[PDB]
Amino acid sequence: NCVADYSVLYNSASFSTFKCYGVSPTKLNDLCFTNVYADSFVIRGDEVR
Amino acid sequence: SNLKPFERDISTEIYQAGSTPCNGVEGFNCYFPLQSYGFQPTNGVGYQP
Repeated sequence: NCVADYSVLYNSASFSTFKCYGVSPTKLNDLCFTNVYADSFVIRGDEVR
Repeated sequence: SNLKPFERDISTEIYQAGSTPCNGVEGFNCYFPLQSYGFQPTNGVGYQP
């Protein structure tokens, strides 16, 4: 129940990892989704792989 | 942009997927256009040459 602007985090360039599957990075703004789950946490560096 | 039918233009210019071009420098959001593939005799049928 909210529109998400996907350009802010994609153009912030502060992210050390940005891996998107099923959808390309620059077509997030075009698509229309039913729901999206957000999972926030902190993981060690080489573990992010 | 996509290819027209029967188009062959060999280029090595790294394309900028971010909000700022890197001007030919492999950096953030500037990937190398040419991807190589790891052919193996043990590769799966979907990945064998």
